[PDB]
Amino acid sequence: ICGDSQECNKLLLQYGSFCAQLNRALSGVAVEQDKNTEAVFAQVKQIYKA
Amino acid sequence: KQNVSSLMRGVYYPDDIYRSNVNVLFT
Amino acid sequence: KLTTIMLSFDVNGTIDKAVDCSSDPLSELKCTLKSFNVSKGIYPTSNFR
Ligand SMILES: *[C@@H]1O[C@H](CO)[C@@H](O)[C@H](O)[C@H]1NC(C)=O
Ligand SMILES: *[C@@H]1O[C@H](CO)[C@@H](O)[C@H](O)[C@H]1NC(C)=O
Repeated sequence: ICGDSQECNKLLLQYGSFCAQLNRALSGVAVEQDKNTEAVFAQVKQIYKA
Repeated sequence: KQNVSSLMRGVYYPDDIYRSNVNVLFT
Repeated sequence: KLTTIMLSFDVNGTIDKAVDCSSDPLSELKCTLKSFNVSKGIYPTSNFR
């Protein structure tokens, strides 16, 4: 939102919880798809050789 | 005439208004 | 000097503890996540430094 602006950041300091929601939701989605990629592939633990 | 360290000894009340049970940011 | 800080308060209106997120990466994490207790993990941080 703010291009390293002091006044813009000073006004966003009244919307801290909004960006806390956004960062937490996107981090949870990223961790969720790391879990998805782990669950679809990593089912067997012993990596058998060719 | 030497230096010491500000070991968290500069915290004051920024605004005159009353607040409780909150964590708020300041500039 | 001009600094961004994070201040907590109790039920009595007294200041419990301060962060001063211009000195430490953990302080910047505490100002970013809007909390004083942070769970274990990796978190992107803002530009308070
Ligand atoms: C404080 O330390 C700096 C370097 O660490 C030094 O240049 C300065 O003279 C010191 N301050 C005083 C009042 O001696
Ligand atoms: C607030 O003050 C009362 C004294 O009347 C004390 O018993 C209580 O522990 C204080 N609360 C905090 C959070 O320090």
